[PDB]
Amino acid sequence: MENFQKVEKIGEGTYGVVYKARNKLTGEVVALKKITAIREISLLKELNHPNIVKLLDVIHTENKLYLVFEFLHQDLKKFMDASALTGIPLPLIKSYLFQLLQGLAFCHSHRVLHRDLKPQNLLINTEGAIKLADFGLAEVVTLWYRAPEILLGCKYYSTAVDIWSLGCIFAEMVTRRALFPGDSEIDQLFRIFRTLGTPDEVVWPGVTSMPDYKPSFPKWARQDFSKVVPPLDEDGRSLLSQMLHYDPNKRISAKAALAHPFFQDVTKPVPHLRL
Ligand SMILES: CC(C)c1cnc(NC(=O)Cc2cccnc2)s1
Repeated sequence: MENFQKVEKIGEGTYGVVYKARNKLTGEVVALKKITAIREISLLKELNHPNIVKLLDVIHTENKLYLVFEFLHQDLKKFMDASALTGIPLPLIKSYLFQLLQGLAFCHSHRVLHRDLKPQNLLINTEGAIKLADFGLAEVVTLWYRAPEILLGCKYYSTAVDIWSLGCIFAEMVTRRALFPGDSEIDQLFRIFRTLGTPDEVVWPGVTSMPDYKPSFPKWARQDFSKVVPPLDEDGRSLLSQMLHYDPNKRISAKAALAHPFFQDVTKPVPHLRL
């Protein structure tokens, strides 16, 4: 747009393309994303929290829509890829998890869901902050962080879907491998079932009456969490287990998760970021 000078292409998305850009007015360095949306997006402009990437402005113009965001220098996917020989130190993982849970507790209190949390939409800065990006906005779309209720075809899913996605990210930080790297919808589902056990009416009341549930799904037994995320300690395994409960109603809320004993000794480390 007239008021912005493109600096470089950050990336490419489900909807549109993302540029690092400078405001010739404010001097401001921002990220520009080019794609009843107007009213929904306007509502996102007021959803302000230290752990949500600030939506600065919305520009509708020429049947194109531009979202102007706060710019951050790195995403968690890149930071995980760069930290993979060493692993992200546990106090930083814990700090990131806690902050994201704060962000989620906020948005969820306002009945706003992210719906597509993934390392790529978690942005970090040199100060040790992490932020939820592309919030309430909802190449091959990644399935790896999708909650089972979405995969089984629930139309009216809840905030719990974000807790699921964040649990998957927690596990990946800890182990340095994706928890459930599905490359199709059924592969994603069956990867979950192979680890967590095929769900049934005992652990998830109503599951067998979900739109895409099939009685023909193979019945796999649950694995122990000790095997899933070693060497994460008993507090973290406990918390992760609660974020990965099948029944969205049993699944821990962000607000309750913040009170979990895992965070008794949370601190805010500085990451080593090479930009
Ligand atoms: C669209 C909006 C949510 C964003 C705001 N800040 C962003 N930063 C990066 O994607 C990280 C990055 C990648 C490549 C080059 N520079 C920064 S994305």
